[PDB]
Amino acid sequence: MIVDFYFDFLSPFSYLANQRLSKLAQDYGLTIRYNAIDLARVKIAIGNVGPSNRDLKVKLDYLKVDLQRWAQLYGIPLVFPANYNSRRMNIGFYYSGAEAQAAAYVNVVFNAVWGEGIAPDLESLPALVSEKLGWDRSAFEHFLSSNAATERYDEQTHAAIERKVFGVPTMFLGDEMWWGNDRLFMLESAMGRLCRQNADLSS
Amino acid sequence: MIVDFYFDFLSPFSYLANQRLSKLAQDYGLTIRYNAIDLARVKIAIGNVGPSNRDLKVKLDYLKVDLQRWAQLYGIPLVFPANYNSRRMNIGFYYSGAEAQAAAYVNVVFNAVWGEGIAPDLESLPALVSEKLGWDRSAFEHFLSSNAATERYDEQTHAAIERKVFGVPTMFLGDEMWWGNDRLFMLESAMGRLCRQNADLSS
Ligand SMILES: N[C@@H](CCC(=O)N[C@@H](CS)C(=O)NCC(=O)O)C(=O)O
Ligand SMILES: N[C@@H](CCC(=O)N[C@@H](CS)C(=O)NCC(=O)O)C(=O)O
Ligand SMILES: O=C(O)C(=O)/C=C\c1ccccc1O
Ligand SMILES: O=C(O)C(=O)/C=C\c1ccccc1O
Repeated sequence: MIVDFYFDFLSPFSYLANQRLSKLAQDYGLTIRYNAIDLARVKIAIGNVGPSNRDLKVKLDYLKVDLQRWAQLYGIPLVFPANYNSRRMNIGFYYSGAEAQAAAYVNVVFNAVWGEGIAPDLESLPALVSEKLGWDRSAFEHFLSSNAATERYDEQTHAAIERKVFGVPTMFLGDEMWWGNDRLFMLESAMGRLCRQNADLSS
Repeated sequence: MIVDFYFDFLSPFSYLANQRLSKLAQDYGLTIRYNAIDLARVKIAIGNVGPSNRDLKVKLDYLKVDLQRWAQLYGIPLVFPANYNSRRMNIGFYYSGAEAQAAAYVNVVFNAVWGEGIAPDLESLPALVSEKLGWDRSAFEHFLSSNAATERYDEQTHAAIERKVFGVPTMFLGDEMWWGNDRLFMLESAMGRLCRQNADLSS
């Protein structure tokens, strides 16, 4: 069974969605196709150009409580990094090869940025992540600055916009799209239905 | 047990939150304090001045699916009215006296506007609602245009802004605030905890 998952490492809701999806992948063997995209570009594309939630103090005060609530529900830490400069790490996703390595990348970077609150533009973060994944630090850093890497990122963000993605985390299963970690229960129900039909418990 | 509920009849998420809260009120006798407020004013107050979700076609296309999903979950119709001009009906809430009459007003107006898709500024809607509630149509319509009615509305919206309400539906229980029909599960859990402690099942 395949879910397409769209995220931007600047998003704490994406951090939560990624933890929950990864546990479905590990516990139930669900297949996730990962897509790192530019939330900024996708917003601009649909004309969503007002102030961001991050720039609206009263709303941000609440969302920080909401985020701690879900973190507690999921039994994980959630710590705000010093900035939302996620471009380099988003691009770095496209170095990953196989499913297992793409998932490991996404989990290591999310845990570093939103689990530990490490700035996503920290200059040593590519090396720290390379060590964890057993990658060649220098090859990885060279990839991060390559024209091809930015092209791959641009391509995927474009494909997301074509698919009517307007925010993150967004998940597709078949023709159904859900936006939000708080919609994963709907994805989980859709998944159960498809499991039952494929088991002939349901027509 | 008392929940403060903040809503604007223009909000379909508020329509959903109201259906779920009303069923808690009827099934479990939870006490709801209702507050009709001006979502527009509360947004402006916190600097949330970009385009609204209603003006962003790609996002609105998705939210209409989200809204049908929840409507199906709750076993209720949800039909978009022709406009979001909720001021008159919001003001009309402050005609209501007791809890039972305030709840009946809110349920009748929500069901008319978002259950049936009746324009909230329809000129005959005050009379239709008056008939349903056994009110004096003319007294009700006179109240709707009164300076006092607008003052009461302005007062409550102000009190909401002071309480750091930035959107609707918003629910408070004690010092905890949740925004969204999709957060009522958290309110329900908080409510269960308080029931258990008061039953001495939990410290
Ligand atoms: N209710 C959410 C909201 C997710 C959300 O606010 N995502 C942000 C990025 S973290 C977003 O896509 N903003 C774009 C928008 O609001 O249209 C959930 O619980 O995940
Ligand atoms: N995730 C929500 C969202 C509720 C929502 O989008 N509310 C609108 C009015 S219907 C709002 O308060 N907008 C203000 C904002 O986004 O800050 C829920 O499921 O109820
Ligand atoms: O770029 C954005 O639009 C944005 O607000 C992302 C950051 C965010 C969203 C929601 C809650 C907290 C937070 O930092
Ligand atoms: O006034 C607003 O800000 C607004 O978008 C309210 C309307 C709304 C919100 C979310 C989904 C559909 C919808 O009509």
